Amino acid sequence: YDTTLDLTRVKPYGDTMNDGKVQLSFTLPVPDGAKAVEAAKQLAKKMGLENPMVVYHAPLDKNFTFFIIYGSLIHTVDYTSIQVQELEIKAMSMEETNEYIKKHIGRKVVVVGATTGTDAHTVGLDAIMNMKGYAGHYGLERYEMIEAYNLGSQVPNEEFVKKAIEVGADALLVSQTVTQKDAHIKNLTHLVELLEAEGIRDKVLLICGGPRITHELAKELGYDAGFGPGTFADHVATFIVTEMVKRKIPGLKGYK
Amino acid sequence: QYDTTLDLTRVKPYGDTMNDGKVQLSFTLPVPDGAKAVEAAKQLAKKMGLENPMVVYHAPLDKNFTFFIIYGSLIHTVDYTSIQVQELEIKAMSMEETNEYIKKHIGRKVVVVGATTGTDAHTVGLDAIMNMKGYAGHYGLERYEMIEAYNLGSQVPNEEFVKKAIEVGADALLVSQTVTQKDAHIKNLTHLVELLEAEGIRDKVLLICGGPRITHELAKELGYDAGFGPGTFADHVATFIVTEMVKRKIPGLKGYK
Amino acid sequence: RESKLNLDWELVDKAREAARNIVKDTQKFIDAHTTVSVERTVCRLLGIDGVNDLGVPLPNVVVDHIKSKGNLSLGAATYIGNAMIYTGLSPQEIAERVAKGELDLTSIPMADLFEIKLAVQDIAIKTVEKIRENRRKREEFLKKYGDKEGPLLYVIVATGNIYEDVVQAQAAARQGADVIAVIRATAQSLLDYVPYGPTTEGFGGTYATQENFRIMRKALDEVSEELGRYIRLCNYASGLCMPEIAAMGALERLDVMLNDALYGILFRDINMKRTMVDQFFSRVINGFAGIIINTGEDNYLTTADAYEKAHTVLASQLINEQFALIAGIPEEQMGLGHAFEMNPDLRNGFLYELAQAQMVREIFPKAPLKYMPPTKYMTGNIFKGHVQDAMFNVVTIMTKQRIHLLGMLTEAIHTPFMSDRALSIESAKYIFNNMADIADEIYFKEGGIIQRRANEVLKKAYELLKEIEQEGLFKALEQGKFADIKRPIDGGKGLEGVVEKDPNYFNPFIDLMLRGD
Amino acid sequence: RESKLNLDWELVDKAREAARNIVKDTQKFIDAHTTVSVERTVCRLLGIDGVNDLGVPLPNVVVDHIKSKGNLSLGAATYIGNAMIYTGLSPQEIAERVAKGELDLTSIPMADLFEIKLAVQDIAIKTVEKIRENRRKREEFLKKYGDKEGPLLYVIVATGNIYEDVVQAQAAARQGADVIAVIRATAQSLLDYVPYGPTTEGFGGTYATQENFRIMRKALDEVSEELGRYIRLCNYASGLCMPEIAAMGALERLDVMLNDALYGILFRDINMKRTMVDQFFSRVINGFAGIIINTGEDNYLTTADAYEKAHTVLASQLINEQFALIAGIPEEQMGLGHAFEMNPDLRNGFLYELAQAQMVREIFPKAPLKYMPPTKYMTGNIFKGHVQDAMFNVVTIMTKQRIHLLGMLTEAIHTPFMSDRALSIESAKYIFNNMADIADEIYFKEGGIIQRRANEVLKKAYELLKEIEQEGLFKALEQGKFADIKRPIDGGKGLEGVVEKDPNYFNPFIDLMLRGD
Ligand code: B12
Ligand code: B12
Ligand SMILES: C[C@H]1O[C@@H](n2cnc3c(N)ncnc32)[C@H](O)[C@@H]1O
Ligand SMILES: C[C@H]1O[C@@H](n2cnc3c(N)ncnc32)[C@H](O)[C@@H]1O
Repeated sequence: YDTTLDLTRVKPYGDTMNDGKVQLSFTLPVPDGAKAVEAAKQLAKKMGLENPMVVYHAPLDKNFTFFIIYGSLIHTVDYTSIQVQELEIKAMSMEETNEYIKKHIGRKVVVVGATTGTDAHTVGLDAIMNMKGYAGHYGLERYEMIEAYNLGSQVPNEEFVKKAIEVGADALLVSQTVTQKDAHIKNLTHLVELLEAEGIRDKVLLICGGPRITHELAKELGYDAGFGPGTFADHVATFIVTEMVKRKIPGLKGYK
Repeated sequence: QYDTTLDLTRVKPYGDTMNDGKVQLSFTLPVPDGAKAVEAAKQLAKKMGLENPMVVYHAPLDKNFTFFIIYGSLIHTVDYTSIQVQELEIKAMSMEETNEYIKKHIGRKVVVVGATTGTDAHTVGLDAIMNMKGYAGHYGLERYEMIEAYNLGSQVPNEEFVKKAIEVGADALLVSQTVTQKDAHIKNLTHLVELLEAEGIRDKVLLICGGPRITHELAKELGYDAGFGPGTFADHVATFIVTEMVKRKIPGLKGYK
Repeated sequence: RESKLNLDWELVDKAREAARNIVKDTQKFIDAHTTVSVERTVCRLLGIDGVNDLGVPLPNVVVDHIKSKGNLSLGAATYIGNAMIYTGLSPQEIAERVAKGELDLTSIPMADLFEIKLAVQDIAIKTVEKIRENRRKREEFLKKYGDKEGPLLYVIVATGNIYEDVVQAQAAARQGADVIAVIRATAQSLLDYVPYGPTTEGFGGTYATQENFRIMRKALDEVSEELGRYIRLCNYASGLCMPEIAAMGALERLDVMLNDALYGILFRDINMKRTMVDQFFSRVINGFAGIIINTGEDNYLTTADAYEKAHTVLASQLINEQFALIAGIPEEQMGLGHAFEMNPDLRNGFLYELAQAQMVREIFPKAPLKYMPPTKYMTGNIFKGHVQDAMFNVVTIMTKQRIHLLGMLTEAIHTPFMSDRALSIESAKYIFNNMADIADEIYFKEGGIIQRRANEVLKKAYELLKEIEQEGLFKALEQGKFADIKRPIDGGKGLEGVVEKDPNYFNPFIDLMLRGD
Repeated sequence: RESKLNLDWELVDKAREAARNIVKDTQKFIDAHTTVSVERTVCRLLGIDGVNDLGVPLPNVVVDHIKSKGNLSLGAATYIGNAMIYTGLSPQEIAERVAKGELDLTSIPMADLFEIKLAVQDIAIKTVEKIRENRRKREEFLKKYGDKEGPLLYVIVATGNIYEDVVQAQAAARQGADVIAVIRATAQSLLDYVPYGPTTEGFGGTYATQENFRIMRKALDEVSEELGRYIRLCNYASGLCMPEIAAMGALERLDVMLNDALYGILFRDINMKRTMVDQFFSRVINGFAGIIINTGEDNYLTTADAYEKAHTVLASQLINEQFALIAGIPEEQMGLGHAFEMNPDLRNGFLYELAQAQMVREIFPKAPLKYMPPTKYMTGNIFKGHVQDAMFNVVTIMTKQRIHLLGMLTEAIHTPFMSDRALSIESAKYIFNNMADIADEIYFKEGGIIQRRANEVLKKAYELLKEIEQEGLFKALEQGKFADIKRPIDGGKGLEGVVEKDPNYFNPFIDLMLRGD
């Protein structure tokens, strides 16, 4: 093969330019043996490896085999015309969010979350705010630059806003789970009305949460976004910091 | 979401659950590291059949090289029931495999006597096959535990070669020829075969040619048991000798005068 | 004493004194209070099980009935035994009657306490005999198979359905795992009840239910007979149902389980007082049942600077050891945990990790210490992750750690594949075989880096423990001494579930398991 | 002396005595004989270079002429000086005349030997001054950039084309390699001549030619200025041209060079007399030039039982050291090599490898010892191969080996990719940083496995050396004491190239380099 590099035909690299040496490793659910090796080589041949050779194969169980394969890929990628997808946005890491807060904001992001009304459901907001988080996604209070305050299950809206004012909360988290007779939307509207009457609807992000609430519903009720059952703590932290830097809102520490 | 029931006609890889197809890649692109390189790697992995390749890791090996590790779910399936095993596995045996073969199928050490007979002075070819560092990491017949290699020299007359083979009781004889001026190698090999025939010991022993201009067809035409060209290593010769001494029962010259 | 780190044994004695005094001051509170979960565990140990029509476990129904309509300060045993003497029904059918609303435990005329104590005693004794027989059976199995002397390879399976967990655990066992832990469903520490029956669904893992324990133990016994070596089963107990899950493990013969005193307070915001009260009963049950108790010190060093927070881990280990001792757990059942969680870019970091591991091994010479893999500094580079796991195994084998949570080279990207688990097991076997007797050969230079590091960490831990003792345990937790997190003593979940014991309160099982056998 | 292995220093002294006596007995033969390659090196050091119309190097032409037409026992310097006196031309012009057939060195009338010596002395002195300048230049570079305390990462790069080898070596140096060895074209040890000019194609590596050395050194100097740290260059010298390649390396300022004394005899079937005469002059040149001399004991343990053949490696190392000392090489330039070649399935195998490495380090305290990776038991399982490489690095840093030939996780399947080399370098740097001062911390148990293993290997090596001394080196080689291969004294290649020195034999470079400075 020609060893000159062509940027319209970028190909993997082994020890010589313009070859295709690539490495694979996968487990097939078949008993080990010659037939398993042939199956692995045929499978890797469909992926585009020209001369797939099973470097290694060993039985993980009576019906599982682990393979390592090397081959010269035939496919090529047009690097010169490749365009970067700027739309790729993802939740920041823990330390990434910490340094983001430290850079773009002097203060610690004060977050006050609480289930309000008569709901006893708190495993969601605890999944968001507790140190161990949820499925390895540590909660907001684990973050160095966040002062998370969790007020519990049955917190009346008056107590919630009072605690937010007392602590100087930059953002407020409300969790609603029981949707019987649409009691959740009623309580959320009451919360927004109380905040607006207090004159401090601004100055604070007002995020919503729950299993049967969606961004459309939150925006309908006047909340700054709302997170459904699939949310983790890093999602909430990324939103709470990004939307706070975008809209430069002052925490309630400046409210007397 | 996908069906988790195993089907041997559509066998996919298996990372954590049946029929997820998870596989792991790793390759170097000749591209400067960055978002452009990550996108190029993802696009390349999509051509291989990965559904949602994710660049687990990327780091610049150089200002113009990047190393990637990718995980993704393969779309392709292999019909495991229809797989047919083939006898084309003619891989050359390893050193330990050859030693075990000799132990099992022969109760003796295989005596090999090699030399560059005639006036030809070229010996690097035969030394690449018979000496212990071998050639390009392929150790020679002498390093084999169950082989008694006897490299004689560079310009040994055929008479001396045959005499030494009789003296040592050689099971196989290796002759190297490279200088083809006026077909000198042809004449010399023919003379050696004629001398063995006259001695009446053409049987009882294997005859193998070698050199840059020696091919199996030419060797068989001359009357030898195969001949190895420029691309041969020591394992090839060891495997051939060991296999052919069992396929054909070769009574090494130790029983001869 | 014999030490490769030339430890200041007077300093270690002082630290143990401080930890014991802390635990004694905390115990002054624990012995005067009980919690809802403790009473529910008392209900379970008397034979109450199942769920009502709405799915609420019957122990929950009975205990909440007694609390809302009566005086829970007298204990669930008092009311259950009073009903037993009054109507003659077995406790399970008494619970069924209460769930159906036919029987009101508080309206029955209360009999004299002595008669109630006699009435419940036979059931309590039979349950205790069941747990003792389970311990004896585990000992018989371990004697039959002759367990290994090297580290136990500890693996994890989290498919989320029990009937698949059995298959994955059997595969891992056949691959070489000696201890198999089924990841409890995420955030189950926040549930005030233990679900019922086998669970075919769950996020992050399978729920900790008694039927799941039964299924898993039967399945693992099959493979233990197949392979001719005992295979242990592990699960989690922390959080708002600690005594209940401990009782379920004791009745189903779990071999190990995570029982950390401070985990609930620090990392789940469980109420300070409730966690301490129910941890006592949970650990009493575990110690009587012969279960090995693991601790979650690894949480301290994750997302934190492991070089500056080693003394906090040591102090937590000492406090946990003392909390286990006050509950009757032998030192051979205290699987105190610590992690190989230092920065791989730190020069001489391996020396510091070795120093800390050897120091822990020295202070707790009998404990089946658990050592955990690096997770904070793992990356997508699976090869360097494999090398880091190799170093982790090297430390494990050098310092004679008993239990060894295998690290996975793909820890930073996803839950391990079967191939990743096999590779990790192979690497661990290779390193443990090549360095089988390295721990005996290696010694450390007097006054060297390792000894100085161990002494420094020990001094810091002693100072922290003395400060905590001066402050008090609850005050210290409030001040943020542990995991740099401040916990109000009146905040957290489950504060309403703590009730001060009545003078006539009685619990037969505390006496049966602490003083018997 | 100070030892972590509690070595029997009396036994070590006895073994050194035996090795020195063996080398002394061989030196009686060596001093009375020369070879054709030594004369060709003398020709090269006098300025003869190039090729004739047929491509035969001019030193080969001149030495063949002198041998066939005249008496080579007088040395090539004698005839070259006679030609210089008679014709007045420089040695290069004399060589060109001889190649063209216009001159006959043997038919010229012979001048007095004193005139011959005076005529050759100026050119000899100029060449020696050039070599001194190269040595001082290397010292200046090392002083300028400073030399790292830790092990030097040694990598191998070869593609058959020098102009691509420069690119590969520069990339490797930028990746972190401290020593770069261009793998010589395989089987070049059997050539009786050193090819001429740059090499654009080759099999299994790149030929060792002076132009290739110059090109590589220029490229590596550029990269060394770029990176601000000195990158060393290594190549091979063994086999039928040892003195010539040594001279070329000295003139082109190579930093390391494989110059094993016994390699040619055992693994290439070169006649022992020729190899022994060649290695003396090769090592004299290398020692004068300040080049570190590596040895190839790693070949001993390949395909052999590393546990049973440990003592043979030590005996070979002692003999090689004693052969280097007689040539004037300081102990600081004796890069004695040994490999991490024990079975990974052997229990306590790591302890035995550590014992052997520490014993080698203790016996040769000043040597820049070279440690080589495992290759016999490397397989296609790249992950376990990476773990084996990690253990190899661990031993390297634990025993303070100077040069460290990096192993590759893909060593068993193909020549390393750039990614594989990067991964190996990353893992080695990680392990060397995390265990920077481990060698100082650890000491070994008295009478433990490690000390007993070291003593056993030392006793076996002493017994083998005593046997070889009793037999003599040539007879011992004939009896297969080394690498279980029997070598006839009169067999092998190049026996015809050995000529007994005349009483009036003349070689100025031996005196200038051995007795200089
Ligand atoms: C556990 C549970 C309880 C527990 C909760 C314990 C506790 N400590 O909080 C208790 C015992 C209190 C309970 C009680 C009741 N329950 Co209930 N309970 C459940 C159950 C089994 C699980 C709920 C849960 O915690 N899920 C786990 C968490 C992690 O998920 P999550 O809520 O989705 O949280 C995630 C996201 O939504 C998001 N998130 C949530 N909140 C927030 C907040 C913010 C700000 C953000 C950013 C994100 C966020 O992130 C979280 C992590 O990903 C469900 C059934 C089910 N499996 O779904 C019924 C269920 C929710 N309960 C129900 C009912 C009716 C009740 C009762 C009325 C029953 C009764 N007979 O009285 C009572 C009392 C109601 C009350 N006063 O609240 C119904 C509600 C139906 C409806 N249409 O409203 C359900 C759906 C059961 C059913 N199918 O019938 N229950
Ligand atoms: C090195 C060399 C020499 C050296 C050899 C040194 C030695 N110790 O053996 C010496 C200096 C002796 C030499 C001399 C001559 N040479 Co010359 N030499 C070469 C050269 C450069 C390389 C040959 C070599 O050894 N290759 C390396 C080995 C490993 O390769 P190999 O022979 O192919 O061996 C492999 C296989 O063939 C096989 N194999 C070989 N033998 C055997 C045996 C057995 C039993 C088996 C199983 C396999 C086997 O396995 C080996 C490993 O893979 C070649 C050019 C070239 N690069 O090809 C010319 C070349 C071979 N020589 C040539 C000639 C003509 C000569 C001279 C006659 C020139 C002269 N003016 O006098 C002289 C004298 C030869 C004589 N006296 O008979 C010609 C031959 C041309 C032809 N038409 O036949 C060549 C091709 C150069 C040319 N293109 O003009 N030479
Ligand atoms: C709301 C969900 O929680 C469970 N459930 C309902 N009431 C209770 C209770 N008081 N205590 C515990 N669990 C309860 C049932 O599973 C129901 O579906
Ligand atoms: C046969 C090949 O070997 C080289 N060559 C030819 N004759 C000799 C010799 N006497 N000595 C060394 N090299 C020689 C040339 O390269 C030629 O092509």
